[PDB]
Amino acid sequence: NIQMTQSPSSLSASVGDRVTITCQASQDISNYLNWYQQKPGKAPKLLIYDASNLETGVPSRFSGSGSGTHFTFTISRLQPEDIATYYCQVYETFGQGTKVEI
Amino acid sequence: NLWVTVYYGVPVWKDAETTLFCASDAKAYEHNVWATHACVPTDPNPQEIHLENVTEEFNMWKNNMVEQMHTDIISLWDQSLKPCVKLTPLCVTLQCTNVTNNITDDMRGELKNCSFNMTTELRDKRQKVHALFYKLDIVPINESYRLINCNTAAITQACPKVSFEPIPIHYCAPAGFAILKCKDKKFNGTGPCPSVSTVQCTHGIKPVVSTQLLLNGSLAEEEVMIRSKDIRNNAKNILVQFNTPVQINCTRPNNNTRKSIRIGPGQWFYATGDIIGDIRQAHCNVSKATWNETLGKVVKQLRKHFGNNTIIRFANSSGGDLEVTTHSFNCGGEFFYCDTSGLFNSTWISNDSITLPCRIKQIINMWQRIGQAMYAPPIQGVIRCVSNITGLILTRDGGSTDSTTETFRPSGGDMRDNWRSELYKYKVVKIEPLGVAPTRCKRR
Amino acid sequence: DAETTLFCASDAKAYEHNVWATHACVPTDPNPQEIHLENVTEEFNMWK
Amino acid sequence: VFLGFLGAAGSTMGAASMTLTVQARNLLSTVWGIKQLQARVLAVERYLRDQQLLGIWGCSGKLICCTNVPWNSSWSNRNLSEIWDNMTWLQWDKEISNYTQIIYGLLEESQNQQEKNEQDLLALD
Amino acid sequence: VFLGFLGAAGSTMGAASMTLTVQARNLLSTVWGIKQLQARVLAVERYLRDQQLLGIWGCSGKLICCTNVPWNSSWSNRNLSEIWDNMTWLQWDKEISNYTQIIYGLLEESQNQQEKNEQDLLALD
Amino acid sequence: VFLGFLGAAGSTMGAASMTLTVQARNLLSTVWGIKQLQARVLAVERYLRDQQLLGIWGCSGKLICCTNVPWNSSWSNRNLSEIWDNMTWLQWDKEISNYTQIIYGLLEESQNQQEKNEQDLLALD
Amino acid sequence: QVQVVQSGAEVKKPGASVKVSCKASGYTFTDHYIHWVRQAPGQGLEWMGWINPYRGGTNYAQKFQGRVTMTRDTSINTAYMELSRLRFDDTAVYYCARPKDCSGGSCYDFDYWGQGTLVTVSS
Amino acid sequence: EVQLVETGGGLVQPGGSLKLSCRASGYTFSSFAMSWVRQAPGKGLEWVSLINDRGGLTFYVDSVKGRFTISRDNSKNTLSLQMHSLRDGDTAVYYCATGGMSSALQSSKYYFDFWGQGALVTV
Ligand SMILES: *[C@@H]1O[C@H](CO)[C@@H](O[C@@H]2O[C@H](CO)[C@@H](O[C@@H]3O[C@H](CO[C@H]4O[C@H](CO)[C@@H](O)[C@H](O)[C@@H]4O)[C@@H](O)[C@H](O[C@H]4O[C@H](CO)[C@@H](O)[C@H](O[C@H]5O[C@H](CO)[C@@H](O)[C@H](O)[C@@H]5O)[C@@H]4O)[C@@H]3O)[C@H](O)[C@H]2NC(C)=O)[C@H](O)[C@H]1NC(C)=O
Ligand SMILES: *[C@@H]1O[C@H](CO)[C@@H](O[C@@H]2O[C@H](CO)[C@@H](O[C@@H]3O[C@H](CO)[C@@H](O)[C@H](O)[C@@H]3O)[C@H](O)[C@H]2NC(C)=O)[C@H](O)[C@H]1NC(C)=O
Ligand SMILES: *[C@@H]1O[C@H](CO)[C@@H](O[C@@H]2O[C@H](CO)[C@@H](O[C@@H]3O[C@H](CO)[C@@H](O)[C@H](O)[C@@H]3O)[C@H](O)[C@H]2NC(C)=O)[C@H](O)[C@H]1NC(C)=O
Ligand SMILES: *[C@@H]1O[C@H](CO)[C@@H](O[C@@H]2O[C@H](CO)[C@@H](O[C@@H]3O[C@H](CO)[C@@H](O)[C@H](O)[C@@H]3O)[C@H](O)[C@H]2NC(C)=O)[C@H](O)[C@H]1NC(C)=O
Ligand SMILES: *[C@@H]1O[C@H](CO)[C@@H](O[C@@H]2O[C@H](CO)[C@@H](O[C@@H]3O[C@H](CO)[C@@H](O)[C@H](O)[C@@H]3O)[C@H](O)[C@H]2NC(C)=O)[C@H](O)[C@H]1NC(C)=O
Ligand SMILES: *[C@@H]1O[C@H](CO)[C@@H](O[C@@H]2O[C@H](CO)[C@@H](O[C@@H]3O[C@H](CO)[C@@H](O)[C@H](O)[C@@H]3O)[C@H](O)[C@H]2NC(C)=O)[C@H](O)[C@H]1NC(C)=O
Ligand SMILES: *[C@@H]1O[C@H](CO)[C@@H](O[C@@H]2O[C@H](CO)[C@@H](O)[C@H](O)[C@H]2NC(C)=O)[C@H](O)[C@H]1NC(C)=O
Ligand SMILES: *[C@@H]1O[C@H](CO)[C@@H](O[C@@H]2O[C@H](CO)[C@@H](O)[C@H](O)[C@H]2NC(C)=O)[C@H](O)[C@H]1NC(C)=O
Ligand SMILES: *[C@@H]1O[C@H](CO)[C@@H](O[C@@H]2O[C@H](CO)[C@@H](O)[C@H](O)[C@H]2NC(C)=O)[C@H](O)[C@H]1NC(C)=O
Ligand SMILES: *[C@@H]1O[C@H](CO)[C@@H](O[C@@H]2O[C@H](CO)[C@@H](O)[C@H](O)[C@H]2NC(C)=O)[C@H](O)[C@H]1NC(C)=O
Ligand SMILES: *[C@@H]1O[C@H](CO)[C@@H](O[C@@H]2O[C@H](CO)[C@@H](O)[C@H](O)[C@H]2NC(C)=O)[C@H](O)[C@H]1NC(C)=O
Ligand SMILES: *[C@@H]1O[C@H](CO)[C@@H](O[C@@H]2O[C@H](CO)[C@@H](O)[C@H](O)[C@H]2NC(C)=O)[C@H](O)[C@H]1NC(C)=O
Ligand SMILES: *[C@@H]1O[C@H](CO)[C@@H](O)[C@H](O)[C@H]1NC(C)=O
Ligand SMILES: *[C@@H]1O[C@H](CO)[C@@H](O)[C@H](O)[C@H]1NC(C)=O
Ligand SMILES: *[C@@H]1O[C@H](CO)[C@@H](O)[C@H](O)[C@H]1NC(C)=O
Ligand SMILES: *[C@@H]1O[C@H](CO)[C@@H](O)[C@H](O)[C@H]1NC(C)=O
Ligand SMILES: *[C@@H]1O[C@H](CO)[C@@H](O)[C@H](O)[C@H]1NC(C)=O
Ligand SMILES: *[C@@H]1O[C@H](CO)[C@@H](O)[C@H](O)[C@H]1NC(C)=O
Ligand SMILES: *[C@@H]1O[C@H](CO)[C@@H](O)[C@H](O)[C@H]1NC(C)=O
Ligand SMILES: *[C@@H]1O[C@H](CO)[C@@H](O)[C@H](O)[C@H]1NC(C)=O
Ligand SMILES: *[C@@H]1O[C@H](CO)[C@@H](O)[C@H](O)[C@H]1NC(C)=O
Repeated sequence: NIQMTQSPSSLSASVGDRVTITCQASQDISNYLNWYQQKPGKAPKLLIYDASNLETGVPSRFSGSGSGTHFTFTISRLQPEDIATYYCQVYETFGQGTKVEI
Repeated sequence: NLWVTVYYGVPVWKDAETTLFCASDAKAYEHNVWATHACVPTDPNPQEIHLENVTEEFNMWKNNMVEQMHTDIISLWDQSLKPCVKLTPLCVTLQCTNVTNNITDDMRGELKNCSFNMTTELRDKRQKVHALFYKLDIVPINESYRLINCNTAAITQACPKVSFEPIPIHYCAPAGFAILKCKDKKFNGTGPCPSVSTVQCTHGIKPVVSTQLLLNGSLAEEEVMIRSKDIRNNAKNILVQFNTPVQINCTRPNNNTRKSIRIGPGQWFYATGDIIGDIRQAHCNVSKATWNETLGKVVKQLRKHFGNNTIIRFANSSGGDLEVTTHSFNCGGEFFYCDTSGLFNSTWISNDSITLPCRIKQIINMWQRIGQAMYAPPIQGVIRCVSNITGLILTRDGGSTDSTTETFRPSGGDMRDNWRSELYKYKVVKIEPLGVAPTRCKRR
Repeated sequence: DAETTLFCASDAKAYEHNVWATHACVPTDPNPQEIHLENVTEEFNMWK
Repeated sequence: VFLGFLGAAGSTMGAASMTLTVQARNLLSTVWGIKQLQARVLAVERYLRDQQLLGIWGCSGKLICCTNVPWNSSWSNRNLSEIWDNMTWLQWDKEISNYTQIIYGLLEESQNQQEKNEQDLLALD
Repeated sequence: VFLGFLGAAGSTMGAASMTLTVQARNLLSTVWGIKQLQARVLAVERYLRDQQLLGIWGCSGKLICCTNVPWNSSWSNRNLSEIWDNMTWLQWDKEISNYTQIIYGLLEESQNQQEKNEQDLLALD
Repeated sequence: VFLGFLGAAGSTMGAASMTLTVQARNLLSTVWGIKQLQARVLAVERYLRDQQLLGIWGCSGKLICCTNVPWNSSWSNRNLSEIWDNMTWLQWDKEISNYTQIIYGLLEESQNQQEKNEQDLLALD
Repeated sequence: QVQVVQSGAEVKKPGASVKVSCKASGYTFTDHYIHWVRQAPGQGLEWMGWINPYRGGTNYAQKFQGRVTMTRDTSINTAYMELSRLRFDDTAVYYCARPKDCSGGSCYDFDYWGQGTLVTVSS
Repeated sequence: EVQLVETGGGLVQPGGSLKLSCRASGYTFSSFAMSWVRQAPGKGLEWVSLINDRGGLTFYVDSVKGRFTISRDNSKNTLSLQMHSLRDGDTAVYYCATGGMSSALQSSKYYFDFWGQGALVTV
């Protein structure tokens, strides 16, 4: 179906800097890409839906922007509550996932 | 130099939602599930004005006319069922045996001869009656039977005089509103339509309740039309509109009786009772060649979206209720559920008749309401039926491990897509007659 | 002074089952506007 | 009645201004009985709101009404030819909808109100 | 209010034309509640249709309105005395109902529309 | 829309006469559905009754309309300063409500009716 | 306040059959789909299927066709998922995701994922 | 390309009558206001009359107000000037010209853009 490539596969960054994760689809998917956060031992939690809108209750430091084939997830500040694996998703397909690290 | 000038009657509109009244010719009868309490007489002169130099954005997937039709049809079903016999004294133990009459091997176990005690016109007297019930209407009380809805819902007999035959209904806008029709013949129901007209009412739309197949609908003018809210999303149904229809021949061969049982002071229960002659399975025939050329056209149009070299597979429904796992419909007054496993069973590589067995049911929850069911009375005689398959509702299989092949299965259940196939070309707009523009004229 | 039928506005948030705001009343007003009528003395009667 | 309704919707604004009466005549005509009655009542009060707007300006009983509000080039800087011979009313509405309320406010702020008061005073001399 | 309502129905048209306000004031005021509401709404929209017809001509807010449509002797060849001093309005309506739509069409075709456009243009010079 | 509604209710009549449009814009917008519909229909026909009263005088589409009815000192013998600079419209209504019907009758008896007939006749010469 | 409760963790055997469930309260059960996604131990998410709670329409991933069967009960607002012919790789945390309102949006953006259910296949 | 040809100029006795005509080509006749301007032989130009684009509004100089009548036919692309009770002061070459005014939906055209040849009237 629609293949996805999510990069970087593993990222290590110190507090304060920005984290930019990129998902590349296999074709035009309009804006129907979602970004989820999964802490270890917990279910994924949706942060970005439709690639730009922010789920209610999410801090504003999480943001997403993209279209067509290319999408980007931006976390402006790596606050200590945020260490988790981040996944992109189009339809049934889930990204390979990236784990931030301190 | 220039001054504000006010114009009234300006031809400007906006997108809006409103309540649309229904026009209908309503000839005949001297007893219609719809045009008796809600709609009004038709228009002798259906006037359509072509709006030249007008390109208008349409969206069949955010059309409020579809939602209005859904609510209207549900409410009209409820209103038609309100003044009829409540069948609450029929939730009793039923002693059932198999039918001793000559029964074909396919129909063995489908029908049960059930004896039970019933109320009479006098409340202090009881009657021993017997009736024929389909096996799909009858649940064993333990591992003595009972109707299927007795645990969950109360049951109301449908009035036999009221007929379930769809009649066309035209959806008309009130004053200050207009209905824009997209006249483009290649339109997939979303985006700009260059050829637009305005109409007083929609075309005659038969409220046909069916699953997996659009019966007695409109036909595409040029080619088979594939429409989907998101063709890449497998969770979204694919509406297929044919350019040439496929005739479907349905029948229940059983010569059936209608026994009247006086259950109350003026209330009657209409049971099946007996069958004159042999007993055979109800079924629907379609032409094998016609179905073949229609499926070839559907594959040709699906490959536009899913690639030219991909293999298009037609498989039967994955699961669900009997309404969605089968072509469920109603013509002749009885409710058919036909196994379409023979319709959808093919693999199309990029390079006689079919008989569908049908099971009848008398206890129906049409719109899955809570605490409400309907008993469909039996029809006297042999019911036959001829319809035009004019489209399909499909669902693509997700999570495909093989990227070369795509699998499409029948779908349905949500009838908002049944009339999205009819209301795709219409759009309600709201006239803004007041405009302001610069002119050289100045008030004294 | 006159008598009329007054419609009821209500925010009606929550639920996805209210004894009142489900058949009779309607949604609220984002901006509740109150205008003070200066130099106005008006006779009131809560008992009528 | 319905003939020609919105037929000049794609015409130029100058050409569509000669057909205002076809679009002005068409603005005035169980639970479903209540639905139809609600639709009819809504149409009536909408028409009356538009007529009230026309009447609080000097435009009562008129489909074309010249005013004393000057045109501001902050609303549109096109010359009459681009407006009345090259554009349609739908495009003009899309272009001018952001200022429509300012224009309406100016129409009822000073011109009709001060005009009326000045005609009150000119009927004294 | 109701006093004198249709009292001049049998009067001459000339004499009944002095009582137009008694017949103009009288055009504006469970399942049976819906019936009464339907009656009231129908009366309202009928009155508004008549006022719209008056307004698309030059006859807004007027019970007697002179126009620029000439009288055609194909509609009636009687002289003013037979009409306004010998006939009643009911007889006149019976005589002229076959042409009423032609007269209405002429009233809104050219006279008010071309007048309005010409007043649009006379407000330039 | 609702801003300033009745804000000049305690102002002088002269000062409250500059705010007539805020109080004129605010006169036009299951069993409880029938209740709301009855309220809306009543408001509509009331507004239309007031507009009909204005129109059978010469005051159609006007919030201030000068007439040809002389003022009688049997209705009020105050000088303009006491009325338009010392009194409010509520006090004036309380003072003049006993004669209001006489004034309305005079407004539609002779002035608008004889005016209209005289304009019918002046359009002959 | 939407709550998505799920059945407890289970231990099965090769060739057995597991029947997970998913109580979902706080919303109209028949308006939103119910998707089933399994996460293997220390691996990425994998989508099993969805069921439409309205009339029980199901879509399965190709590798699970014949083995998985999604069902529902609308009276108690719970979606079931039965996996038969269990194998060792089927050891995973099975989640029932509830997408947002399916009428006017995609049926794939998941607000409420509910708790997981650890199925362990071992001999 | 614009051409305006006048026909009907000639000799007429005092107190007589005369109909001048002007045929137009090369442009949209119905989109232009027309005018008649006369020049006596030894004297300068004098504006006589004006008619709008639709032919509904007619204006005249006060010297010929009750005597002259300007008209037009847009179907035939003709502009007529009827003259009655001709006096000795009307001896002139009459030019039909395009302009004089414009509609409210057009820029101001208070000028005579395209002139005609001329038609000599002698009383
Ligand atoms: C798609 O669209 C198709 C075309 O519309 C539909 O097919 C149509 O289906 C309807 C409903 O079944 C058919 O209507 C029936 O037709 C018969 C009468 O029509 C003709 O039949 C005879 C020859 O066939 C002819 O001699 C007749 O004179 C007549 O011309 C009947 O089967 C039936 O009539 C019954 O209609 C009443 C309402 O159903 C019923 O009350 C009457 O019987 C009852 O009452 C009488 C009197 O009280 C009693 O004597 C009876 O015992 C009984 O109690 C009456 O008999 C009905 O009209 C229609 O013909 C058919 N059209 C075509 C072209 O095939 C499809 O159904 C649509 N598909 C879907 C899925 O909706
Ligand atoms: C369902 O079972 C009922 C019995 O519960 C069947 O009806 C009954 O059938 C018997 C045997 O045919 C009938 O007896 C016969 O009656 C005729 C006269 O009608 C008589 O001539 C014979 O000698 C014999 O007695 C009986 O009357 C009848 N009814 C009852 C109440 O017992 C019914 O036919 C079964 N239906 C099917 C579809 O199998
Ligand atoms: C749908 O298609 C099937 C299959 O063609 C049709 O069944 C056929 O129906 C005909 C006409 O009734 C049968 O012929 C008759 O059969 C019996 C037994 O011999 C007898 O009454 C007559 O002598 C006559 O031959 C035919 O046997 C039967 N064939 C099969 C295989 O069942 C069916 O009628 C079609 N249904 C429609 C159009 O509704
Ligand atoms: C849709 O838009 C087109 C332009 O894209 C409009 O076409 C124009 O139509 C008018 C009226 O028919 C034409 O005027 C005629 O033209 C010729 C000279 O070209 C002349 O013989 C006639 O006197 C007359 O004026 C005009 O030429 C034409 N213009 C084009 C094609 O550029 C059309 O009217 C629009 N239709 C609608 C809104 O219904
Ligand atoms: C019903 O029709 C009759 C005619 O058939 C109308 O009778 C006319 O009534 C007027 C008004 O009362 C009379 O005018 C008066 O007449 C005399 C001179 O005859 C004079 O003293 C007065 O100055 C006044 O003008 C008129 O004569 C009379 N004409 C007849 C009988 O030929 C009557 O008005 C109609 N009634 C209605 C419509 O209510
Ligand atoms: C309520 O009634 C009081 C009187 O009892 C009104 O007070 C008047 O308000 C006006 C407007 O603010 C004042 O005019 C101003 O006055 C001074 C000169 O005194 C000058 O600086 C300004 O040019 C301006 O005209 C006026 O003096 C004042 N009069 C009094 C207190 O006697 C008040 O407006 C009423 N408020 C309402 C109806 O909202
Ligand atoms: C209908 O009611 C009769 C009684 O009127 C039931 O007959 C009884 O059945 C029970 C249970 O087998 C016996 O213990 C009684 O002796 C029977 N009484 C008589 C008078 O025969 C009969 O079972 C009921 N039939 C149904 C539900 O089909
Ligand atoms: C379905 O029924 C229609 C009629 O409703 C059948 O059409 C007839 O078919 C026969 C046999 O070929 C022809 O002789 C007739 O001329 C056809 N028309 C009519 C009006 O009878 C049709 O054959 C049926 N189709 C099947 C069984 O596939
Ligand atoms: C269905 O069964 C009924 C049972 O009566 C049949 O009706 C009879 O038909 C014959 C002709 O075959 C008539 O002579 C009788 O008068 C009818 N009797 C009735 C109505 O009581 C009916 O024909 C059967 N229909 C089929 C097989 O199509
Ligand atoms: C769809 O078709 C399949 C076969 O391709 C059906 O599955 C068979 O169902 C029958 C009847 O229950 C069983 O005896 C077979 O063992 C099943 N085969 C397989 C391979 O599973 C299935 O029932 C059909 N579905 C519908 C809704 O008609
Ligand atoms: C679905 O398609 C298969 C393959 O075409 C059908 O089964 C074959 O039917 C032929 C007779 O036409 C038999 O001789 C073969 O043995 C069957 N092949 C297989 C693989 O089963 C099957 O019956 C179809 N199912 C339907 C029409 O419901
Ligand atoms: C089945 O489809 C055919 C083909 O569309 C229908 O026949 C057409 O009916 C329309 C009705 O307006 C006519 O204009 C066409 O000329 C007909 N076409 C042909 C080829 O005859 C037929 O009515 C449909 N049958 C049902 C039962 O809906
Ligand atoms: C009655 O039918 C059932 C199936 O419904 C079957 O199991 C049973 O054997 C049948 N009994 C007979 C024919 O005696
Ligand atoms: C429908 O057609 C429009 C153009 O009219 C196109 O942009 C859009 O992608 C089409 N939809 C699909 C599902 O192909
Ligand atoms: C189905 O249609 C295809 C179209 O390519 C054709 O090759 C095939 O033979 C058809 N099958 C039957 C059974 O008619
Ligand atoms: C036009 O609008 C601007 C603001 O956009 C305003 O400042 C200016 O005064 C206006 N001009 C006139 C002449 O009203
Ligand atoms: C009107 O202003 C809004 C402010 O958000 C802006 O989005 C929009 O583009 C503007 N429209 C025009 C036609 O200038
Ligand atoms: C009067 O009517 C006739 C047709 O009855 C029509 O031919 C004629 O032109 C009309 N006269 C005028 C002056 O409009
Ligand atoms: C009006 O015309 C109709 C045409 O049928 C005719 O019957 C009728 O007599 C005419 N009426 C008059 C008053 O001429
Ligand atoms: C004023 O009213 C009195 C009765 O109060 C009346 O007699 C008198 O004629 C009226 N004056 C005028 C000028 O109308
Ligand atoms: C109006 O007349 C009535 C007659 O009963 C009287 O009671 C009332 O005081 C009068 N009001 C005024 C303001 O003169």
